[PDB]
Amino acid sequence: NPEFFLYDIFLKFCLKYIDGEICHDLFLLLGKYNILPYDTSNDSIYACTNIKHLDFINPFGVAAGFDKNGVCIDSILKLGFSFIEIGTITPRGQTGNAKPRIFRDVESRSIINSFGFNNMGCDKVTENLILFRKRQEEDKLLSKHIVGVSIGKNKDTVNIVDDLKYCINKIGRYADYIAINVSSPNTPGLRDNQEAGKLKNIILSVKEEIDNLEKNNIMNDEFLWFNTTKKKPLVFVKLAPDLNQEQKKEIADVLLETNIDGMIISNTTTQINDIKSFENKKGGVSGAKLKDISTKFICEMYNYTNKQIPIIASGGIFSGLDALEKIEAGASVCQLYSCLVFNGMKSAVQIKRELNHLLYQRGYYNLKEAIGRKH
Ligand SMILES: Cc1cc2nc3c(=O)[nH]c(=O)nc-3n(C[C@H](O)[C@H](O)[C@H](O)COP(=O)(O)O)c2cc1C
Ligand SMILES: Cc1cc(Nc2ccc3ccccc3c2)[n+]2[nH]c[nH+]c2n1
Ligand SMILES: O=C(O)c1cc(=O)[nH]c(=O)[nH]1
Repeated sequence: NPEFFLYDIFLKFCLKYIDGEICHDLFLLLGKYNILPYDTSNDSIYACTNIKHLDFINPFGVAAGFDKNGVCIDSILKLGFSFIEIGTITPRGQTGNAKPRIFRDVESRSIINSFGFNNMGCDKVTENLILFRKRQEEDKLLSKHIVGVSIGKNKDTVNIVDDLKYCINKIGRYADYIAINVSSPNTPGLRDNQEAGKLKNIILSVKEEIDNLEKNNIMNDEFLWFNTTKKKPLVFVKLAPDLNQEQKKEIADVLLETNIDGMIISNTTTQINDIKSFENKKGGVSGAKLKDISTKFICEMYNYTNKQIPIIASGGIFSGLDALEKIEAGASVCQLYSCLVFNGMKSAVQIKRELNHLLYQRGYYNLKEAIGRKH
């Protein structure tokens, strides 16, 4: 397969010599120009999955922070992913923290970043997503692919809820689901919104603004929800792994009380302090070193919520084996980020095949039968 082969060489070269932020922006640009490879294969019917009435053609998507501004949605999806989470976006554009702000360690397959929500802002990203949605209805390869939107707050915003409401009113119509980001480590005081009291008020406000989209509209649903589901976006919350047991219990109760549609487990961590090349660096850590921590977090929340809240897995997923660990722990779907950095354009094709072979040799009829089996 020549196209993937050439890109693997170029990506390995880029890893060794070129700055990480430069690399990421380079490949986003190549995707914008539509010169990345395609995965046009039919996905196994036995690896499809869902979160409530939200259907995924396969269980692998791209996590938030990868295409922050929705400039590259088509090409990333056509690598073989069933969905992508754009953002995190904020109402106003931000430059983020000072460069350099992302570093990679190849041997440990780990990353550390201190971006601080650099993004073009809700208005510009909304225009980008609208353009995608128009392209989607004329491209055979984009049908049934899901696009979620991660939302957060500007660095100097004091009322997070005011920022979340603004983003929902601008972009909610074009999103299949909304991810509430209260777990970034690179914006001071954001994670404090995971406290049960603050979190509950945030979720209810978010759900209220989404419900208010449908009200005061004269068109049929088919023209209000310009997304993939043609329904109002589901609501997820992304949690950080840096919490004590009691905090995790209180959060679990809030999710059940508010009837949230799902939880993303998890964001980056600050606990990792054994990566030599990162010892002087600032930010949250991604990649392999995060896998075990995040998989445990999945098991815990699956228990604390009594299996009632669907889970989106994020953290150190590189192989089909890694994916099955997340699924057997309680996850319904998996998100990749670091895998794309170190494995390149073949990440989706490769990991989908590995998971299919593993579901068979493990004696599963389909993916859904494996959800939560470890417990
Ligand atoms: C450079 C970078 C930027 C990220 N930006 C976001 C973001 O904007 N919003 C978010 O919810 N998570 C963000 N993340 C976290 C990832 O979405 C993901 O949850 C985390 O990296 C763990 O996945 P992984 O181990 O497969 O990389 C970012 C991660 C990295 C490395
Ligand atoms: C070599 C490399 C790539 C990369 N980012 C990638 C990888 C894969 C992509 C596929 C499609 C579109 C954009 C992509 C961006 N990063 N990121 C942070 N360091 C780093 N190093
Ligand atoms: O924008 C960032 O710096 C960022 C956000 C986030 O949610 N997670 C992360 O690791 N970095």
